[PDB]
Amino acid sequence: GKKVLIVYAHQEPKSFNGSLKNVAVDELSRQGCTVTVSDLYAMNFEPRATDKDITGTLSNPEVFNYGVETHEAYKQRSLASDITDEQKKVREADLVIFQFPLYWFSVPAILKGWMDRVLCQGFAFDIPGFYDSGLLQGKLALLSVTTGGTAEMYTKTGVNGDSRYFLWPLQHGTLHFCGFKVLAPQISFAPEIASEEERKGMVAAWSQRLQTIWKEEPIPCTAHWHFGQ
Amino acid sequence: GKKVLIVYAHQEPKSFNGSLKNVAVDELSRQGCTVTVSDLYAMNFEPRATDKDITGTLSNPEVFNYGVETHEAYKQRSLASDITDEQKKVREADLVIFQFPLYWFSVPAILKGWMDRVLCQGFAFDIPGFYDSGLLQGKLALLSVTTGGTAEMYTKTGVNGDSRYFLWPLQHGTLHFCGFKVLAPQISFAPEIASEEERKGMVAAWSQRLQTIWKEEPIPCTAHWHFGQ
Ligand SMILES: Cc1cc2nc3c(=O)[nH]c(=O)nc-3n(C[C@H](O)[C@H](O)[C@H](O)COP(=O)(O)O)c2cc1C
Ligand SMILES: Cc1cc2nc3c(=O)[nH]c(=O)nc-3n(C[C@H](O)[C@H](O)[C@H](O)COP(=O)(O)O)c2cc1C
Ligand SMILES: Oc1ccc(/C=C/c2cc(O)cc(O)c2)cc1
Ligand SMILES: Oc1ccc(/C=C/c2cc(O)cc(O)c2)cc1
Ligand SMILES: [Zn+2]
Ligand SMILES: [Zn+2]
Repeated sequence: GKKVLIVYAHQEPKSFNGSLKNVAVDELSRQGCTVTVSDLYAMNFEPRATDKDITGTLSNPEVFNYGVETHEAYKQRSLASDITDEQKKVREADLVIFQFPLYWFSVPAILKGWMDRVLCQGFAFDIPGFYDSGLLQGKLALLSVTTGGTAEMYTKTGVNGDSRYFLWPLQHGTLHFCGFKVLAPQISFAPEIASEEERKGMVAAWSQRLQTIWKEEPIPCTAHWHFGQ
Repeated sequence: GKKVLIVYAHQEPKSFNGSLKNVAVDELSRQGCTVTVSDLYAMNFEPRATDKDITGTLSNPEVFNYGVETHEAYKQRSLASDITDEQKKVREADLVIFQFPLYWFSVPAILKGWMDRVLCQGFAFDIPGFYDSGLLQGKLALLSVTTGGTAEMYTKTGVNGDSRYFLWPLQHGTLHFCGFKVLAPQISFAPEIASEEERKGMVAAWSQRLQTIWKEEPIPCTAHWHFGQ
């Protein structure tokens, strides 16, 4: 059996992102997978990395260092419960799907907040214990992104550059760093201006891909894959 | 005369980021510049893009579209006051400095939230004004970043890749898109493991660069600058 966590970042359930999340739950549940959804806006998920993320005595209350304090709080079991709840969902997952609209060539801040606060030292990685030795090794991760910009816009010679260029901080700096095996991203280009038929085709392509998701190999998460260098 | 806005994202005033922000205020104020600081954690700045960003009634209450609603709210002077306050600081600025520690090869979520919510359609860009024609054309922007990783790690053959690879979503996808002239980033590598003398050298390098900031030309914000090749 497999456990899937869907980390979802969209305000509107009737949106195209909402439809992609719903077909992921539908298809994976049909396969007999165990499915969990962290609907960040519905949870009013806290995005800010603050001293409220530590419930116990701070290691150094004179000079607050978020990384040091959260690492110590993880080992002491004194992290805020909203962080621990997400870490339990991640720890048990075989696959983590991130479903979000592209905001400024990145994740919406609420999802950036989940990354910043949930993936702390001792949990996601350690020093040493990062990249191929990351603590989330063996787990799969997949970015399912929607854009405003068209596929043509997202080309080497297009105004936005190749879509792989913006994946680097998420895929390499974050997911690879934590030891995830990164599956090929699902990019659904410009659904808002696409036709009804094209929108249906994009949802069908995602549902169809999920049917064989457990057969895929991860991408080689390198500078050459992202930039051709 | 010149107006400078410093958008600052660090929880601890005694930090290295705090020292960089303080020397930027000191040097620019000494030059006779008009200086404003948006200390995001001190303001408990809201990072989430929600329907609370629009005051009064929505354009379409049946299906909530953040982009459409904020664009309409901007034209109708119906945006939340925290957004409008930031837009006034940006509108008047000749230079916007972003001072932040690197979080997951990107900005901390609180600063990602400022970008998501402040830089709305009608304000920062429109059709036709984007990239070179962006509504913030003529304004300068500068990313002053601190990292955990060393300069050696941030090379093309290093574990993290070239530091220019992670700048693409911030410099091109956000700042250039809005029409800013992007000044060369200030990257201060691994201050935490640097000696007291090295930390002083990095702060002095920033203070010295600010002395001739108004003489600089912006970078050519292209795929070739970031990835070339
Ligand atoms: C704050 C904000 C920033 C955005 N930044 C980008 C961007 O960098 N690139 C892009 O192609 N679209 C961008 N968009 C457009 C969204 O990606 C697009 O509206 C969304 O993917 C459509 O999916 P949906 O219908 O489910 O909302 C942005 C939208 C918002 C609200
Ligand atoms: C949530 C989080 C994520 C981080 N991600 C990165 C990263 O992607 N790359 C990096 O080199 N350092 C990363 N760091 C380390 C910080 O960038 C580093 O501690 C900071 O720049 C030091 O500046 P300061 O002493 O003023 O805090 C991260 C730290 C935190 C808390
Ligand atoms: O609380 C924390 C959470 C995350 C981090 C991440 C650090 C990091 C450092 C690098 O050199 C490369 C990278 O890809 C990530 C540090 C503290
Ligand atoms: O409120 C907002 C609504 C829409 C957007 C879109 C941004 C965007 C940024 C890019 O670099 C390329 C692009 O094709 C689109 C930003 C803010
Ligand atoms: Zn990688
Ligand atoms: Zn550019």
